Amino acid sequence: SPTELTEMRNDLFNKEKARQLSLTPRTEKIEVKHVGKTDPGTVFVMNKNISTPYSCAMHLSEWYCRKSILALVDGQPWDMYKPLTKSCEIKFLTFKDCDPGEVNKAYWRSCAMMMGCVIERAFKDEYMVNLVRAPEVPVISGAFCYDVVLDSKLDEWMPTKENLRSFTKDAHALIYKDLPFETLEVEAKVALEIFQHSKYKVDFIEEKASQNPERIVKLHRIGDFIDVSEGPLIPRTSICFQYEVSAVHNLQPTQPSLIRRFQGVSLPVHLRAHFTIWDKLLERSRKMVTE
Amino acid sequence: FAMQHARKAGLVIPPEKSDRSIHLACTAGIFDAYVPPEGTMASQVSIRRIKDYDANFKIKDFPEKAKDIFIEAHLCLNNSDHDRLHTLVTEHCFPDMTWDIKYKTVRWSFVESLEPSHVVQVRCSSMMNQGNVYGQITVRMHTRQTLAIYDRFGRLMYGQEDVPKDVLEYVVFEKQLTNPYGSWRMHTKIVPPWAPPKQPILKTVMIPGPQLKP
Amino acid sequence: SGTWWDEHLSEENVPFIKQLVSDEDKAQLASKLCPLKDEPWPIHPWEPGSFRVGLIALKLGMMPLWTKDGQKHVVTLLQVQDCHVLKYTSKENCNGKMATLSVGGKTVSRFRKATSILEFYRELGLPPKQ
Amino acid sequence: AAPKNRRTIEVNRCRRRNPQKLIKVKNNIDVCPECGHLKQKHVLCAYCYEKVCKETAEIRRQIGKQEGGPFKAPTIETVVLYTGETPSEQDQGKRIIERDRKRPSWFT
Amino acid sequence: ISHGRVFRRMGLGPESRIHLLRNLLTGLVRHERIEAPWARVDEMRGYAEKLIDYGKLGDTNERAMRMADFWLTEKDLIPKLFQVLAPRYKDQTGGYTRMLQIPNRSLDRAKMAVIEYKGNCLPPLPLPRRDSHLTLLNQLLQGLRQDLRQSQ
Amino acid sequence: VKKGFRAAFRFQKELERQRLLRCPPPPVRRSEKPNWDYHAEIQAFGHRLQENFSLDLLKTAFVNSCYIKSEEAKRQQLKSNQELSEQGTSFSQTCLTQFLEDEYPDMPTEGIKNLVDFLTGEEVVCHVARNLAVEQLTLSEEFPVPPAVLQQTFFAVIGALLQSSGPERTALFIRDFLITQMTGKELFEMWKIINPMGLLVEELKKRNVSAPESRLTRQSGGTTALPLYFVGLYCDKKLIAEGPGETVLVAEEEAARVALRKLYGFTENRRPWNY
Amino acid sequence: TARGTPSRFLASVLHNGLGRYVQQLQRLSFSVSRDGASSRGAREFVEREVIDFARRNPGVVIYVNSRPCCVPRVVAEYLNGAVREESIHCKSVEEISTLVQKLADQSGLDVIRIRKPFHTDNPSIQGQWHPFTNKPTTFRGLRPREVQ
Amino acid sequence: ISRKWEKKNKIVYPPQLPGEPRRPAEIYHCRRQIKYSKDKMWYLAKLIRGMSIDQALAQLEFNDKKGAKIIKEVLLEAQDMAVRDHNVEFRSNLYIAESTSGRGQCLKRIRYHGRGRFGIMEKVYCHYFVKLVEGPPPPPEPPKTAVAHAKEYIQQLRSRTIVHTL
RNA sequence: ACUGAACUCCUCACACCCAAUUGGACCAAUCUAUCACCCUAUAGAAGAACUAAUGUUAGUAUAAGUAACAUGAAAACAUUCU
Ligand SMILES: [Mg+2]
Ligand SMILES: [Mg+2]
Ligand SMILES: [Mg+2]
Ligand SMILES: [Mg+2]
Ligand SMILES: [Mg+2]
Ligand SMILES: [Mg+2]
Ligand SMILES: [Mg+2]
Ligand SMILES: [Mg+2]
Ligand SMILES: [Mg+2]
Ligand SMILES: [Mg+2]
Ligand SMILES: [Mg+2]
Ligand SMILES: [Mg+2]
Ligand SMILES: [Mg+2]
Ligand SMILES: [Zn+2]
Repeated sequence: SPTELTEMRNDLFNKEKARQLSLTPRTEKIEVKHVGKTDPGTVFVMNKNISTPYSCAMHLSEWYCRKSILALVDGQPWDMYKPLTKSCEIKFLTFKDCDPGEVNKAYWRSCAMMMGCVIERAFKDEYMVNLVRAPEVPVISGAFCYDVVLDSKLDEWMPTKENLRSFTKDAHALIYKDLPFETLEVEAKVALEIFQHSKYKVDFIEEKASQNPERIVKLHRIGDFIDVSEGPLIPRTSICFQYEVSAVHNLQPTQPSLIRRFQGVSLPVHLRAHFTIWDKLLERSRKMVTE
Repeated sequence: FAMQHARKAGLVIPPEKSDRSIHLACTAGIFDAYVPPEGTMASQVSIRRIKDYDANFKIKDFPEKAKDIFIEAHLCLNNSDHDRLHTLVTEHCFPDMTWDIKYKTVRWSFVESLEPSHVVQVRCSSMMNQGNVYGQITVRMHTRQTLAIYDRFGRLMYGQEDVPKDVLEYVVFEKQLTNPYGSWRMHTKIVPPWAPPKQPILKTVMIPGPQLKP
Repeated sequence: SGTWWDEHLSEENVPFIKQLVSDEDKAQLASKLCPLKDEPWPIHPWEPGSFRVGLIALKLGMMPLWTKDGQKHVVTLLQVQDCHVLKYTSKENCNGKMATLSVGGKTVSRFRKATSILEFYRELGLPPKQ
Repeated sequence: AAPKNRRTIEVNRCRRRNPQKLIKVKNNIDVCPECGHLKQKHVLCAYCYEKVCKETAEIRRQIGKQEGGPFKAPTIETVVLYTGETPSEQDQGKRIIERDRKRPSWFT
Repeated sequence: ISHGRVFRRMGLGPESRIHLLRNLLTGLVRHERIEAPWARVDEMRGYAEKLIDYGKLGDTNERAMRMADFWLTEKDLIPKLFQVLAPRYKDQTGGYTRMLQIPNRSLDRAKMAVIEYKGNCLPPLPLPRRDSHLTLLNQLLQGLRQDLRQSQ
Repeated sequence: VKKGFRAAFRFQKELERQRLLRCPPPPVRRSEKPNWDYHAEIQAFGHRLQENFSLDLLKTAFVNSCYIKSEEAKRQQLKSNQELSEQGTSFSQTCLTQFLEDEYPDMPTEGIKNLVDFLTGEEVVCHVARNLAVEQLTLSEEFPVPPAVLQQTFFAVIGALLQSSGPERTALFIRDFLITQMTGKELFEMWKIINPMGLLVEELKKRNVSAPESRLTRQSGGTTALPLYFVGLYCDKKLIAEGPGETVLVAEEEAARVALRKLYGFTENRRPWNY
Repeated sequence: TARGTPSRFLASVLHNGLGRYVQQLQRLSFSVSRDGASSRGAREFVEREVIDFARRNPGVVIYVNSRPCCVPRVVAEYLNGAVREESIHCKSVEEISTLVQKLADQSGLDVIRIRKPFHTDNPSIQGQWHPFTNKPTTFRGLRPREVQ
Repeated sequence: ISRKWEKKNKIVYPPQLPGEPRRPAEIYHCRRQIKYSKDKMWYLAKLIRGMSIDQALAQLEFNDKKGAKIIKEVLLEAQDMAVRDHNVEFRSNLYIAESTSGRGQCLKRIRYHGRGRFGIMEKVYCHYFVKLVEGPPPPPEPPKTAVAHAKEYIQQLRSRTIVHTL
């Protein structure tokens, strides 16, 4: 069953993380030094596998907890709920910085992530889904995409406007629950055993395992739903204020494998948009992405 | 700043002179610290000097009462019986032992003794201490105990009551010989640097950097 | 919280918002100049007892007037910028004494308006009004 | 005019507790990236403003001792110089004043 | 009632309002910076603007000389005015001064505002800087700008 | 200070009274509280409820197995009541089922036993025993005593009563006390059910009649937010039951409940229990 | 006062009427003293009537402290545990006898206002009144002014 | 006088078991004999009650008042107090629960009115009390919706019964 | 024909609805005499009982957080200006 398959993945993910923090020793300590233009000189005595940068920011001030989306660990981004495993340097960054591009790219992956969640959970339940991935696109794309393939009986049919509006209110319900992105570092042998059915996720994991020398891959869970991402993601779902799907298009090799790909646009709470400027961004996202 | 403020404030006084003198029961600090390794004639004189003040005094049985006083003095910290602890513990050893445990309880059980407690050295004071003398004994102790401190609201600060762990300490005792009612009481610890640090605390902390003004 | 549009954008993009939104207004107004090319409603001639819809104007000042007899008459000026129609009702959804239309004043900024009122104008096609 | 009945506590309590007499909470605060503390949007950073004010006072102290009294204001431009700097060809004609400190990054 | 009145009231009459204003910008010209209440400096802006605008005419204008002679009682900054400030904005036409609000005074809790001429010598204040262009919203707005440039 | 101490005395009684109401201590056994004699209390208790038999059987019933664990534990640092409670609850179940089925032959064995399990439950038996001072005589480890332990002691008293007096006197005891608590609550208050109309059609097929149809007889406030329907169940164009309700479904299931009461003979207007 | 005092609906302790009646007074705890002139009523009451009171009521249990007390007291708790103490200070033997008798008579529930002077467990026979009891039905089941 | 508020910190609860709900550590702190009227800062106490501390630091320090300087210095000195010697993990993940004010030891003087009459002038000193509790703050109870209105009224019509009858 | 009272009757208990004024039955708290001893008894004595005097003293509210009061301006806080 597709429902029992979902809890089957969530159980194994609980088996995997339980092995992680049970394997790591207890009462471990690490001295992480703060770096940045604001409040320098501080160093936090933190744990190795239960502490997180969000906990570090909460020791400092909740103003950063509300504004921090990622952190730089020795010159590379980091997920706010992923535990730092050694003494290092840390710096939180926000949307309004000199180079917030890595924060946008994480948001681009984040908003691209749970778009796949709501659409394949919304299905009209007898139909199946064989989703592929969340394709990476630059900031200038103007919209976040997500490829998908579907049965052949509804190949000619495309989702209508009321079907789009159904996904939007569902996505609005997901963010209202304030779902946090629970991440985990897993092995390729493990991740393939979670997605052993969907072939498109299988070869995607071998692709990531081939790119990685040690074949270790990171994984992010959206509540019951799970999916892979190339880069880090935003801490919470609630920080994306307005969020909706623009249009749908379908790519020439259709019959061997149909390439459907939805498209939307959104932005955070820290900079909310007005009705007028938001409207011209819709018809921008309704168009097709060339890539 | 005390003397300078007294000048500027104008609270002039003469030196406090009186026939009465403040009588102590323990010398502050120590006379000679045993530098432990990485793992004598003066001792026998100090041993037999204690015998000149109290002929009924032994050395072979001292490590027994030392460990006996150790476990019961710490059991008093659990019960929080300050009266018995004061007669069993010096006035220099009391604040460093009983200050930080305020606003919290403590649990300390004794499992066993791996090795027997052994005297390391014996030192002694001069006559120029308020017309009194004070002797000191050092004893190494290698045992296994449990420690679990709970704060005001009953959540463990660190340590678990079930697991014991090995520990090594060099306890320091001292006694007032001028009067006869003096008894051996814990004074201080050497806390050498080469020894390893204890278990960390499960909670995480920070430090505020230098508050830079404009 | 509560914020505005001009906060979170760059200085080089602010003129882009201004000229684009203004061109959108001019394009909407230019398209709705000729309602005859679109579909109009049935027209009927005036009859006794009938009425005619009024309008909204803009007073810009006063000035004098003179007649053939040389007599002076003070007279105001009333200017009409856009003044488009907004809604139609039946005398029976309204359930009133008489049917009703709605008329707008002058076009203003689309930024200082309400979302429910703004989307009402979008499906209507014209810019907002005072 | 004078009262006629003691105002009860329940009507006195209602008067001072009504929403307008209470102060209105404002969602109009954000973090200052420069100093790191908070600042109202239309207001400047109080910390960095005090940093600029006290430093400018020290520059005002410098030109004061150089001018040496009132009614000694010249009729030419002036440029501040810090340690590790020489006069440029542009400001060679402009007035210059010495100062013993390191160039702050916030200052151009 | 008051409708269309651009001027406002400062103190104990027309004698008072301009005279304390006169002492205010008189100190502004030498420091090129001043902190003061919001309403007071809000009036001084127009006075300072017209002051330097007629200062461009130069010391040869006997009219403007008598004006600046009245506006400034120290008599030392009037040569500094025509010789320094007028060349400073001989090319620049309007918007000479920058005005931003600052926190309230310590004791009376009155709103305050800072003034300073542009291109000053002393270090600037921490002005409120517009958000970076590298933000996603600015990039989205930068996106369709090429789309409209590509279409047209 | 003004002279006198009588006023100050009664004020201290008022102070400790307020200190009692503010921070009262936890309750304890009546044995811990003063003015208590163990042997005299069970004797006086036995005379209260009109029962007379050997104290060896009484003490064995009140004594639990848990107190013996603490008794020997404190002794280092006699007879349980399992047999008495076993025979007690055994006779009670057979006797309660006997009087209930003799009075209501139409009730099935399933539902009639669930009612017996309810009356012999924890909340009912302990409430009767709590209001009969059995808690004061029973002795256990923890206070307040658990309901299961108190339930075991109650049936243990029934067992000792059975061995001494007889079934007829034990029958009179459990009959009088327990049924009087049953007078208040109707059937479906303690014996909840699912698909009542489904159970109704099942019962009617056992009684060899046709499948009835639900029909609203009277209506009020249908479009109003307070709907009201009088649904009646007819078979062969003859009615059996009528039930009000909020909606048609609530009125239908209520009318199904109304028929089940009169079918099994548990109507509110039935013959009360004779004595 | 009714509004200042709590209230209750009338009810008995576990329906003591149908089955065997049980004296719902559990215990009496007398507090007398070997001295104190006020205790003459209680002590003479202990001599004569408390004996016969126990013979009359084998169910109830009695305790006597007989300790020094400036004022004699009598404490009485019932099966429900409701404790009720009354002062017998300077009272005659006849009053105490009537007082202990009514204590034996009453039950274990606090004396307060009663919402009503009776209580019925099955008040409804022939069906309680609803608005549609005393009006007829309509042919074909039709509301007024309805065609179909 | 009375100084129970300082004694409220001296209590010590017993040790808690492993398998039980984690208790939120409370902590008390106050300031004595401040120069500010009792009803004035009670407005400030009405503001801060029911939010987070760091969000509360923002409001009063921008609030153009004298009391805010007096009730902010008591706040963050309770913040660093709670972490140094009361075992509080996060200096920010906590919420104030009880913030009130009260009269203090006042001082009477005379104000000189016209025509020889005198007016007793009372100088006001006050005591300000604040309670902190760890964990996040509770959310505000939203207004009861129409469903709550409907069910409460139907429950009223279902709970009512005949009176003065059998 | 009904509604309809502190009238009347009914079950139980009854000294228990007049100003001023007159006669009676009790009694709070207190000291002493003598008992008593987690606070009481029998007698005597009295500075022997306060919802009220534009009452006395003290404390605190209402009016009210109202009426009313205040620092000429700038800055290096040296000086300058009105
Ligand atoms: Mg004025
Ligand atoms: Mg007064
Ligand atoms: Mg009568
Ligand atoms: Mg008269
Ligand atoms: Mg009396
Ligand atoms: Mg008197
Ligand atoms: Mg009085
Ligand atoms: Mg008067
Ligand atoms: Mg009057
Ligand atoms: Mg009076
Ligand atoms: Mg007024
Ligand atoms: Mg005024
Ligand atoms: Mg004045
Ligand atoms: Zn800053």
